[PDB]
Amino acid sequence: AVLKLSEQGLLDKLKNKWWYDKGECGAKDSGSKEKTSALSLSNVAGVFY
Amino acid sequence: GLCIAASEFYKTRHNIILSAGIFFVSAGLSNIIGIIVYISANAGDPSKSDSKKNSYSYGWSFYFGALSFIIAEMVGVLAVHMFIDRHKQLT
Amino acid sequence: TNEFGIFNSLWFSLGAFMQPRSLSGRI
Amino acid sequence: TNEFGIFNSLWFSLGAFMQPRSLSGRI
Repeated sequence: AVLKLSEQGLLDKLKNKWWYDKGECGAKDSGSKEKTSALSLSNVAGVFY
Repeated sequence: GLCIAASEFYKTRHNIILSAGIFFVSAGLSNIIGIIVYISANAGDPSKSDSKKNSYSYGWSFYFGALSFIIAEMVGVLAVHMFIDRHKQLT
Repeated sequence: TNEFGIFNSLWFSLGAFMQPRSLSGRI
Repeated sequence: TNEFGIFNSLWFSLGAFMQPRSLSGRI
């Protein structure tokens, strides 16, 4: 039964269901949705000293 | 600077005013750095995307230090000019 | 002497408003 | 006097075409 499930890709499917699908963090989606800008006096400060 | 504005002093003619002037400037410079250094540090504090308005209030004292330091610097500058004029008169 | 410092402070402010070989102020 | 204003207007136009301490025009 285990061998049958794996060959039918049912095992891989189940893992994807509970690991990635049932996820709150789309990795390639969290990097595609991380917009912003702003500045940083930090770098400019080094030139002041 | 007080001794250099005529007296009763100094007895360090001018020279003193130049020294006093630099000290005020340095004092102001130190103040500007301390305020800025302290200031730079708080702003960075990433926390972390929907703050800074928002987030905290900041200075505050900074403002005063931002103004006081500036004032000090101005005073120093004035002192320096005075000494320069004194020097000119002597020459 | 006081005005001589004002005319100069306005000249250095013009050298400030951005654009001989006195090494000191040169660097 | 009219031409003196033309030569100057051409000089200020050269000071315009981009690149002493008269504080006024200095700033």
